[PDB]
Amino acid sequence: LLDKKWLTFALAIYTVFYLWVRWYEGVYGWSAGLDSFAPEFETYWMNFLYTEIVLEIVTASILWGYLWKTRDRNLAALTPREELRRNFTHLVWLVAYAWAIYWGASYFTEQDGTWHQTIVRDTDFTPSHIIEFYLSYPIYIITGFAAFIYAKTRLPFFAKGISLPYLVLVVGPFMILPNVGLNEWGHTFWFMEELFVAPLHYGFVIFGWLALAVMGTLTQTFYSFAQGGLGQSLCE
Amino acid sequence: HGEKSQAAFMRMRTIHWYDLSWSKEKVKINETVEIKGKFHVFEGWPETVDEPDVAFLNVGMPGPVFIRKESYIGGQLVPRSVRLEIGKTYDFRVVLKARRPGDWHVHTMMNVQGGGPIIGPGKWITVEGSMSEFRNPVTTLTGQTVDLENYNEGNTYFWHAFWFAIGVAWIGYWSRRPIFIPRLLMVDAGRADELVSATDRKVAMGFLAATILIVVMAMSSANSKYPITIPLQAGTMRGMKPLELPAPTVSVKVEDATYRVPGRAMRMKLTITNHGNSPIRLGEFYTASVRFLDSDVYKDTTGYPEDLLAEDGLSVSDNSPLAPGETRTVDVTASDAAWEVYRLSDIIYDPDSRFAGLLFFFDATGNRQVVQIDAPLIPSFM
Amino acid sequence: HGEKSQAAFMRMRTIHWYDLSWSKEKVKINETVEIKGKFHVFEGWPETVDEPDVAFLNVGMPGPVFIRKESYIGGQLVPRSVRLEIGKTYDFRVVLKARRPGDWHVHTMMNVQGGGPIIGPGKWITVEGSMSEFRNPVTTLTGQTVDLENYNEGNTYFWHAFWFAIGVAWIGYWSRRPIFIPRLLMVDAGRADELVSATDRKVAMGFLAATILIVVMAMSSANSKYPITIPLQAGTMRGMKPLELPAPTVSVKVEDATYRVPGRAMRMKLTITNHGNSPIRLGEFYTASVRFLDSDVYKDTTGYPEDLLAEDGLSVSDNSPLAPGETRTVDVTASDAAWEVYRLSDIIYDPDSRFAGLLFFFDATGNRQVVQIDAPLIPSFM
Ligand SMILES: CCCCCCCCCCCC(=O)OC[C@H](COP(=O)(O)OCC[N+](C)(C)C)OC(=O)CCCCCCCCCCC
Ligand SMILES: CCCCCCCCCCCC(=O)OC[C@H](COP(=O)(O)OCC[N+](C)(C)C)OC(=O)CCCCCCCCCCC
Ligand SMILES: CCCCCCCCCCCC(=O)OC[C@H](COP(=O)(O)OCC[N+](C)(C)C)OC(=O)CCCCCCCCCCC
Ligand SMILES: CCCCCCCCCC(=O)OC[C@H](COP(=O)(O)OCC[N+](C)(C)C)OC(=O)CCCCCCCCC
Ligand SMILES: CCCCCCCCCC(=O)OC[C@H](COP(=O)(O)OCC[N+](C)(C)C)OC(=O)CCCCCCCCC
Ligand SMILES: CCCCCC(=O)OC[C@H](COP(=O)(O)OCC[N+](C)(C)C)OC(=O)CCCCC
Ligand SMILES: CCCCCC(=O)OC[C@H](COP(=O)(O)OCC[N+](C)(C)C)OC(=O)CCCCC
Ligand SMILES: CCCCCCCCCC
Ligand SMILES: CCCCCCCCCC
Ligand SMILES: CCCCCCCCCC
Ligand SMILES: [Cu+2]
Ligand SMILES: [Cu+2]
Ligand SMILES: [Cu+2]
Ligand SMILES: [Cu+2]
Repeated sequence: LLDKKWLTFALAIYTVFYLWVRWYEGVYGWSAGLDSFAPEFETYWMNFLYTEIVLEIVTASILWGYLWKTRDRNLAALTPREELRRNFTHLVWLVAYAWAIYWGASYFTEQDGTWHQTIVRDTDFTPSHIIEFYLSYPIYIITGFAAFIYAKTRLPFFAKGISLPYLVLVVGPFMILPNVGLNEWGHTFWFMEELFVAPLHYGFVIFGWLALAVMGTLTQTFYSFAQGGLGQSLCE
Repeated sequence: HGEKSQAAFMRMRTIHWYDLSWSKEKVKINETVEIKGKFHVFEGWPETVDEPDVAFLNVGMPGPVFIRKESYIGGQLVPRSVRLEIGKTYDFRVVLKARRPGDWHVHTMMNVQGGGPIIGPGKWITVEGSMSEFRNPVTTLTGQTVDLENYNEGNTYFWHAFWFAIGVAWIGYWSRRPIFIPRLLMVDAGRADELVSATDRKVAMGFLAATILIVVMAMSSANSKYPITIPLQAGTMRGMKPLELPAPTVSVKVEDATYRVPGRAMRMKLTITNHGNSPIRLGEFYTASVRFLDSDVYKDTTGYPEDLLAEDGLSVSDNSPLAPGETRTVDVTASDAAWEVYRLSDIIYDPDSRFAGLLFFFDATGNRQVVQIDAPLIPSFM
Repeated sequence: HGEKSQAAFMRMRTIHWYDLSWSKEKVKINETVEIKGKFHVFEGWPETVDEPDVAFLNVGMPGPVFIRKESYIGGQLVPRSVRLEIGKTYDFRVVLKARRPGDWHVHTMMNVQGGGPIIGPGKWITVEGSMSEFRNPVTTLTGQTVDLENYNEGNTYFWHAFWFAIGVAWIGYWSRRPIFIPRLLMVDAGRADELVSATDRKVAMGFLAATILIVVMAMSSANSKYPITIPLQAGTMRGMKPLELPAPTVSVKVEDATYRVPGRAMRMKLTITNHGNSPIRLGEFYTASVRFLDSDVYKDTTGYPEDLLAEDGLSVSDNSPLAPGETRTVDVTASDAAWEVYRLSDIIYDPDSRFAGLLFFFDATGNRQVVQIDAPLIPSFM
């Protein structure tokens, strides 16, 4: 069996959900979403913010708790074939993390750019901010934490210790979410110019760099893949 | 749509927009709508806002639903940032061409280099038609007419696709062979020196030489075509001509100003001294995009936005005609739902509880006088 | 010699020099030459240049071929930086004393704190004699006359040579023994503790004590001699007195201005309104150190530099006398080889294609009027 169709679901769920989110923000961007003090803004974007925050907290708790509770206690008695299957599942988790990272840190971030350069931002919770800071960022954070936990709890290579590159890849992009405090603070106060390259935005930049730890993470996963079932063929 | 969130005192004391007019309220695609009016730069400019040494006359709108055909300060076109003087009154004119159908709230705004957006009154303008009918023709000094909607789009797409294809070809050339794990094992276990061998070096040399040669040839071709080019035209424009307003014949001294918390009314006591030779009457109080009118004295006919217009929102304790030379003190109350809708009541949250505004005084013959008032605004709770 | 490289529009709209005069064209060593004139700070000061809050009246020249004896703005000496006001006209006077023989291109220039050099017209001045004959005497408040060419030179040489000799003595004392490789081997192989032993420590203590004592004694001696000293005198000088020019009786409105690319001519259409009570005629157009003259109206007699002077470079379509109260629109062409020699045609490369200049209008009796014009400058290619 090895690599199964969980990868198709991993791609499709993010693609479909974010396409629907884009449709929603295209429909309610203007017209209930321009005026932050209008009653329709509360029903179409503040309610969205509340619901998405509650659902993200619940989903993160449930997913992480399930992954930690179903952790493999007897990692020693794991066959190489099962280890290969678990390595493929972890690679599917990493693919989902990469897809979520794309959607969060490229699509909706530059969408925040094109929203703020063309409207006068009315609050810290513009529809763009609700979608990007509080939906896509938590979603990719949840996916990254889940992938890290799966590696630690199913892969003997990633067990017996916390991998530094994986921890950086998982936590640095997470630090972008608390960095929103710098975004709002240096915008209301420091810098009223919409300048997307303003130093108030270098918090995203610095912690966006930590995603480069995916390189060490991926060579670690390559070594984990090539533990018992490394071949032969490769180097033979 | 971006105001009602800015600080009430900052909206009150930055820039006062008046004599605003709109040529049309409903337009077709490609039809032009003109916005005219005057703005006065308040003398008590807040220290937190940089002085309007570099300011841009902008339009508040949800993206290019209109295109700014022209914009004027004084009588001259202002496509760049301009320098404004504190205390001066300028007249402006913005010409907009409809591009996208719908109902749009169009604001005239002034962006200041170190203070952010100063949004004036916004008016709903209806656009009907189809976006596909929109044209933005322009004639260059080289004698060609192009449509700015799609000019150079094909060339941009072509060049970007070409370079993306070159990069993808490079990556795929290296990706035909196995990529990650066997190459990693070969590099780790002993010297590799086997995964990069001729003609890989020849292919890379070809890629590098072709890239440089294609860049040079494309630049030369884009220089032979379009032989006449100019850099981007930028730079703040000085010498904006302000309006030479006559000195007002009305002097007003604000003796305390209060507003109820909570409430929708603002109360102030004014000592009005009438100079000149005509009986005056208080007709309007404009504070921040909100016009409180004394309907018995003046009526608005310029189609001011209804949510910003208080037809009878201005009540004067004694608004009888003020004979020349006579001085009297009256209690003026400006009350309207707009005071709470546009969050002018939220000056209680502000770190500077001072207001500014314009009082419009009208005589019998109809000629009007504009006087500016500013004073601390004291909340009242009991 | 540093202009012709600056941006054409920046040379056009910073500072307009006019009424320039030179006392002499050829001088001897120690002889004085005086440069006089007026400069007007343009109202449309470019935003890329900091406002002339801190400005210095300098001389453009290849090193001290002259010494600046005196310099005045208004009527007062300006050895320090000064504050200038935008839109004001100031008169200046620079006194130069010849120091080095040769043919020198002397410019009057204004350095602005945050904008760099603004170079005015330059004139060739011949210096004859020998540099050895040059003297720069000055009398101090302590009652001694010194020559600034060689004053303190001996003392400076002596002290520098003394301290250099002390350092060389230290180095040579340590360099008598073998230096690099044996000492390195001794330090590496085992503890060294042998290459620095008494009386080396005694010699170093002597060097340190002698250095401190000599510094203290020299400072005390240089305080007993020259007991009266003052710090360097610095600081921007405010309150420069501008010229109180009468209000011009001529108003000019520029209706478009064009220049051919390539070409040596600039064309503009002006609407001239003559107020006052005398028939006026356009005699000069000054744009950037270049004077385009209508020879039928005015002739230059102040010895203006020939390469900057267009004697008949100004052609007016109808330069008949303009009766008072009369308004007419004429086509004015300023054409000369200077327009290309001084790269005023390179405004096509500039990111701000706007020009500024001065128009000089002369009546029958000879009294002149100065009016300032500024407008966009549109290139024409076909
Ligand atoms: C990592 C964990 C992430 C957790 C957060 C998830 C956020 C989900 C959206 C919040 C909506 C909100 O809050 O708003 C509630 C909205 C407000 O729209 P309405 O006014 O009712 O109009 C009618 C509804 N339309 C405008 C959508 C037609 O209505 C709803 O009930 C519909 C929400 C549907 C969400 C599920 C579909 C997603 C695409 C399919 C692939 C998954
Ligand atoms: C991973 C992190 C999850 C955290 C979830 C949030 C828990 C909130 C607890 C209640 C706080 C409260 O009610 O008070 C917060 C007060 C509200 O102030 P107010 O509305 O101005 O006035 C007072 C109004 N009261 C009296 C009704 C409260 O201060 C603030 O303005 C802060 C609000 C911003 C919260 C940002 C959370 C973003 C989470 C993103 C998850 C993906
Ligand atoms: C241990 C080390 C930690 C130190 C960090 C503490 C935060 C500093 C707070 C500054 C307050 C101050 O010092 O003054 C506040 C000054 C006062 O200026 P103003 O006159 O109001 O200007 C008016 C201009 N407005 C209207 C736009 C404000 O505003 C500033 O210029 C803010 C400068 C930015 C400093 C924050 C940079 C954070 C770096 C983030 C990159 C990851
Ligand atoms: C609406 C939310 C639905 C999330 C569903 C989560 C599925 C449960 C997670 C999980 O444990 O594994 C699911 C799949 C297949 O891996 P499994 O083998 O089921 O995982 C345990 C491994 N073990 C069987 C050897 C013990 O592993 C995967 O690759 C699933 C990837 C799902 C993409 C991540 C979605 C997260 C959105 C916030
Ligand atoms: C918010 C920012 C995160 C800060 C980063 C700190 C975490 C980084 C290191 C890390 O993840 O290790 C914690 C464990 C991995 O196992 P260990 O750290 O070895 O310890 C396991 C026992 N423990 C679950 C109680 C911790 O991983 C887990 O066990 C997590 C799953 C259990 C938590 C589920 C409850 C959370 C619901 C919200
Ligand atoms: C790899 C990222 C793909 C992002 C594509 C996207 O944002 O799609 C939204 C956009 C919306 O434009 P349109 O297709 O005209 O449909 C408009 C519907 N709304 C306004 C809700 C977006 O176009 C599509 O939906 C095309 C489907 C692409 C599938 C990968
Ligand atoms: C890594 C490079 C960081 C350079 C910081 C920078 O560009 O700051 C520009 C800003 C100059 O402000 P300015 O660009 O004039 O802002 C104009 C808009 N306002 C006045 C509203 C802020 O300077 C500061 O306020 C100090 C920045 C500290 C960085 C750790
Ligand atoms: C207004 C001048 C701002 C200068 C900022 C310097 C930033 C340097 C970062 C090391
Ligand atoms: C090393 C490659 C240098 C290429 C220079 C090309 C110059 C062309 C002038 C138009
Ligand atoms: C440790 C050497 C300090 C020297 C001080 C000398 C003071 C002299 C006063 C004129
Ligand atoms: Cu609006
Ligand atoms: Cu005002
Ligand atoms: Cu020179
Ligand atoms: Cu001038």
